Amino acid sequence: QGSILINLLLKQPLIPGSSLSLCHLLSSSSESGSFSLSALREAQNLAFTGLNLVARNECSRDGDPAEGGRRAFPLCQLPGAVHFLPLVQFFIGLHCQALQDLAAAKPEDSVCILEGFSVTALSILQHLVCHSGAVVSLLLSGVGGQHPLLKMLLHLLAFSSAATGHLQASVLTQCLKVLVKLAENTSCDFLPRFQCVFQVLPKCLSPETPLPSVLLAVELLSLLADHDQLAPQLCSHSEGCLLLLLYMYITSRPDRVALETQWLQLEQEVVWLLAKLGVQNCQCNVEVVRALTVMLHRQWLTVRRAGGPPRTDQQRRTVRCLRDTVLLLHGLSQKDKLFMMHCVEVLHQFDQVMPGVSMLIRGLPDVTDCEEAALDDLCA
Amino acid sequence: GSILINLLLKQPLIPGSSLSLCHLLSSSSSFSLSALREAQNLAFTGLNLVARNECSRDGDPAEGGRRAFPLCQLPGAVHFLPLVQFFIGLHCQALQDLSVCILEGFSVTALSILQHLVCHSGAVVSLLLSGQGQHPLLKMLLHLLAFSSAATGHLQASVLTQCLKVLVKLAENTSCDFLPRFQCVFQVLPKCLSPETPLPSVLLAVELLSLLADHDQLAPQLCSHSEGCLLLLLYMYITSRPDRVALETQWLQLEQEVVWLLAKLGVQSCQCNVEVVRALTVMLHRQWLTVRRAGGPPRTDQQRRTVRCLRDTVLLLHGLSQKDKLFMMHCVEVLHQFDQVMPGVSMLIRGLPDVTDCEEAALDDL
Amino acid sequence: IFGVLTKELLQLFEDLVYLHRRNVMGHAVEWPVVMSRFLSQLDEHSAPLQLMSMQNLEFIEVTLLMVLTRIIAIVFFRRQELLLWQIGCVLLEYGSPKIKSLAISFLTELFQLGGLPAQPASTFFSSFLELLKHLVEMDTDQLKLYEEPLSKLIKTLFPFEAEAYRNIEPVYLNMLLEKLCVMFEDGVLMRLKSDLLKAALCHLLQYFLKFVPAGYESALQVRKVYVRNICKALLDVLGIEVDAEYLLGPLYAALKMESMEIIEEIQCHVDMNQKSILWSALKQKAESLQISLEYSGLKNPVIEMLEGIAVVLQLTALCTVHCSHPSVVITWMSLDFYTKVLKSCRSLLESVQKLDLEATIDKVVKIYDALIYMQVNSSFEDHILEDLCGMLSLPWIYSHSDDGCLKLTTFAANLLTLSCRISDSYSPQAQSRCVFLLTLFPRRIFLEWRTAVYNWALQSSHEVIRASCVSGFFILLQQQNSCNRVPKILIDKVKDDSDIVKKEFASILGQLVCTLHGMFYLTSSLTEPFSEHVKLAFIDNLHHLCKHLDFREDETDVKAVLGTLLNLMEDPDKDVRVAFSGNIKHILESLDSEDGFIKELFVLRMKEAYTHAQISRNNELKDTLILTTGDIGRAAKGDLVPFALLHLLHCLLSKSASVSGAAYTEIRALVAAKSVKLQSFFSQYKKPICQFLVESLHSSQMTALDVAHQREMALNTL
Ligand SMILES: [Zn+2]
Repeated sequence: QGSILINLLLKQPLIPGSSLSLCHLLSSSSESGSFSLSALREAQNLAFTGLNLVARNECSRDGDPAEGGRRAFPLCQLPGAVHFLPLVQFFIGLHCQALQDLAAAKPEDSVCILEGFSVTALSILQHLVCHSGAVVSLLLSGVGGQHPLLKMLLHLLAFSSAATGHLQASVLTQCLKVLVKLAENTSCDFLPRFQCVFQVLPKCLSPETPLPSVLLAVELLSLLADHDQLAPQLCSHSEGCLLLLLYMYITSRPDRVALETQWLQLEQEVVWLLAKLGVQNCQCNVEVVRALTVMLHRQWLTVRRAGGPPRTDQQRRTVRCLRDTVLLLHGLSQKDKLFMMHCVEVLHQFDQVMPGVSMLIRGLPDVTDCEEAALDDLCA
Repeated sequence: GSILINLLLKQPLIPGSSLSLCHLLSSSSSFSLSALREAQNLAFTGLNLVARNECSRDGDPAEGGRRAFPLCQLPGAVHFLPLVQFFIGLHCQALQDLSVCILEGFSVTALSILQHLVCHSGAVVSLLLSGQGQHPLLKMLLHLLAFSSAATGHLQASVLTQCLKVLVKLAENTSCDFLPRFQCVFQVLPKCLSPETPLPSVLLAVELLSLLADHDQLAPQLCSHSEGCLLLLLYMYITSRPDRVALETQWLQLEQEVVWLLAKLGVQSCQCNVEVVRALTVMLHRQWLTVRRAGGPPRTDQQRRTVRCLRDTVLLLHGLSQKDKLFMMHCVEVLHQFDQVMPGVSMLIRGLPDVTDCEEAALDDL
Repeated sequence: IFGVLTKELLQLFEDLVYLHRRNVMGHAVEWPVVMSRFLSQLDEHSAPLQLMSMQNLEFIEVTLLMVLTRIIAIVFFRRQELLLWQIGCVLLEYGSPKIKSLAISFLTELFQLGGLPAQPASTFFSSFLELLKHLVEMDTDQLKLYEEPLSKLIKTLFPFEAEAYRNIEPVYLNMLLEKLCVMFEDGVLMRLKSDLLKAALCHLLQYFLKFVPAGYESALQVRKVYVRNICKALLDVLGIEVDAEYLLGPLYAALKMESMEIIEEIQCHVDMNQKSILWSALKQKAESLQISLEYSGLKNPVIEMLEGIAVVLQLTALCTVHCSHPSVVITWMSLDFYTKVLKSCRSLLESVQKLDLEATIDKVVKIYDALIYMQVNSSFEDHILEDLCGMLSLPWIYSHSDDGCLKLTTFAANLLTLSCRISDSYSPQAQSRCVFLLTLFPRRIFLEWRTAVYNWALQSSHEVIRASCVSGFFILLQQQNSCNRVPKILIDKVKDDSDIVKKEFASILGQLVCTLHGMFYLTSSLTEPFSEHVKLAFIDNLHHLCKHLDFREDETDVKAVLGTLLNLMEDPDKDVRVAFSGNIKHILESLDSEDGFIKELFVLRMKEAYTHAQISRNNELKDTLILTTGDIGRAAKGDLVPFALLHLLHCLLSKSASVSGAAYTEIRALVAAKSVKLQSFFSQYKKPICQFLVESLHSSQMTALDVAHQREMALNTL
């Protein structure tokens, strides 16, 4: 009896600034071939039918815990959500061909209005898919194999892959959040469906691309990693490693006027992904050792400066990131012995980082041997 | 009610016009581009409260006493009412001024939403209970209804109906002391009955007139004037039908509402007192004709309702026979037309198994 | 392999938690339950856990959750927390007092470990709010079992810090402020035996008030609705509880917020009370406390009623100072109404039993601190301050009675007779706080008594009175005869068994240069309203003390002091050397130049540091000293920076990699401070840097005094 999705969808406009949010979608007027205007109106009417339909059904999201575990979330199948989705289909489909035309030239205003509205629709879609697993599975099923709105959203992803203007960069970060929600919702068999997103992803994580997009992209890559076939699909085997670009972004961060918090969380997400990867010749393997040395150094420096418990969530964050990074590194040493050779480049700073890290580690109560032993491997 | 949230978020209740309840919450276009955006945010807050639907649980068991079986008292409903004020009341100002159509559509949509809220919430009524000038939205509604009858516009026709229905539904559940407020509606209601006022508004009128006879202050009002009495405008509309459409299944409804009103006035215990009796005779005939030609009982529920109005008319003319004992003096003039209808319906009423022994003695009189 | 093992463990724990949830449905029972996972050939070359009573399950699940937490570091992955959080939401669904607490902690931990996904938070949030509501029905033994963990989980979910409102879903924040105001209308808060629970409710209320973006949690009007419900509950609970302190805060915060809104309302003179209707109800509560005090006389428990009145008055005074009003002005509680409360307080002090008034004196001391905050916002002219200073010394007056100060003080006569009864009940620490306020008492009122009382508290051997006196003694001395020279009695008194008295004297020195300046108006808070709930102190004090001091160049005086200060800067305590690190940069700012006498002192310090470093052979001291030498170099734009950089190069040119790394970090720091390209800052000091490197190369030649290793070393230096 949650209806969290319904409250999210119909409420104050989710988008800061522009007030275009599902609510308006439903009330959106016609003035403001295949994508007929009447079909637009009908997509609105469909999301409204779903509004009036969701509450009606009664359901248990997960029949058993294992099944709900696989998805990582229980969803009660609300027919309303599936009806909602056609509205997103129309608004996302809009302005895609218009963007294509804008680019082919060498008409924009329509593309812009439609794109703002479409980011609204993307957030709305996140919510709607999040609540009902049926609306998701519908998009998810394929011949070999994507939903039609899924193909239009792939177009949108191509726009993400493409060089991102300011507004397009924010839109792209939105798309990446959509994608992480997409993944988590997707079923294991639907991960092969997600395989197509990989080709878009390398452009998605780029020095030009904004930070929040990269945080969400690391999350999406992590979601993809669980699939056995997807996991190898990461580095290009000497062809530029794809992971290689993410860790490079973290090592040196384009878009330097950005929230430090989100930087930190992106890095922590890559840490989590590295762990999950561990559970499941390259230039990149040498390259990865550099970003992590830099990050552990940042954290250690922060600790040295700081005194007493971490009031700031940021400081507690480092304490935790430092321990996790030390753990990943201990492996960045047990994993490869050649690892240390390519690490020597940053080893000057890393060696200094290490000892005070050992100190703080031994200090923290959350710290453990499995955590301090990791550190002992790096510094000796 | 959870359904109240459904109603809230529903395709345009009003048939057509492209009305979006999502615009009743978020519409760019009293004015000045401030605090109306805030009203929209408030509608969103009500939607948030609405969704959870925690209130509409176990059939509103908390509320008790008067207004028994109260539509689950809803806090969110009270919140929706303010934006409705930005809507309905604005046109009321346009009305105060000597375009308007665009405003009228939004106003009609707002009135429909207001009707739903009033019907299904125990809060917007608590607002009526607050009291004057309190419940200022009612003052705006009353202004609109009085003006709606006065001016005959394509927008005027419906708005009258809607305001009347709101008033009526609310007055239903309210207490007697709370009906002393609705008293103000009695004065404005007189214009509504006249044919010039919308027929759909005249039917809601008949309904509210029955309700008036239910109220102690409204009764005297129904027969207070030396001339007219402020009643019998209703008696005259059933007898003479001012509608080009003149669908048969509307005049029966008017007369049947009026007959329920008369039976209710009886149970509850001028020249206007006299018109109800002759009009009841006329209706007894009218309902009689539809059934007589086809013969046998009703192949229509509305036809069964016409038969019910028939039996009620014979019984009510009997009460009217006992009433003003000197029934014959005022009856004679319409007495031929009434005598034509009475005894055949006597036979028909004897035919049906359902007819009561008390209705049967009534029948016996005539 | 490790991960496959952990995954089997996860699946087993999930089977057990699912067995619990199926017990909840009651459809089937697996007892005895043996998990499919972890069956091994070793058992029969098995014996999976077997449980037969629901509590056996509960224990198995507790153990398994402990294991999950312990591995959490390695186990947590991106979206691994999703499944764990579903499991934890189930664990919360039905919660045994202790497993419930540990699961609270666990979901909080995961929340921190990977943030909080929007969707999973709804699942757990539902059960969570349900638990909150059940609190009042719950017996203390059961609810408290997990409450503390509840409080920590709330802290994490509703951290006062930035973006904690982002973590929570806005609807969830509205629901929680709505759930809180409900408990408040219920009085459940006061009902629950544990104060920290209602305290966590107030925590959330404040978090909404100040930190959260206005309206993000809920609509502003309905948020004010919840605030008013909270005020309603608080007004009653305060009169009920013997001590309202655990509620004073939330109240004070609401008061300040209401004043903020009022000010904006006024402008596109109204009392901050009459302006806010909810604050008007708070004023009604305060007036009721005062009336009950006066009307009851002996009937009302002096301690409780006095505590309530003191809480009210403290709120009023806090607002007085913090809230600032000739178009607009803000009225405040009348000091004559204060005098009425004070007549009541004297009558109570007389009425309380000797042992009974110790609590009353404590509450009275708190009320006096509030009155002192009022005096700081606006120093009462003469007589209120007089009577106050008198009362604060009453515990000492009955003993002082036979003193020369008593003979001189104007109010001392009546104070002698009045002090005997109230003092034996006067708590020593209470009278200590009184002297803290008595020291605050200005000179104009009870001048003789105030001077003699500072002198006495210095004379008194007890530490509390002496510390109170020490606090305001610098100001006293300033006002007494001389802002420049401290008094000898205090000088002897400066030395204290408590390090904190010494740190207070550090702050006092830092304040003494201002003391030479016209004594600034003093307010206990002085800024920064207190929340409701020492060589390093020496560096802190000095940073502020030097700026006012004329020490940029001064003289031998500086030379000598700075000598002692350099000894200290190199202090055995690693933390001492640290956090004085950069205190030396603040000193470079404090110094008018980095050359000459200052440069000579720096060179002497570097020599001493080289000797100590050879002796120390301790990495921590070296880290501190490296950072300090660095900060020094960075702060300077002249010769010292290249001199420090050459010392740092010598440090870098050492077999130990750590020395070179530390010096390199300092080099990067200086380059940054310099704000020039690597090659450019090289260019500025290229001649001296390379000359020092060539002297190091000549020392390396003396060391040589094989070419192979020599050349390898030279290339590595390059
Ligand atoms: Zn690679």
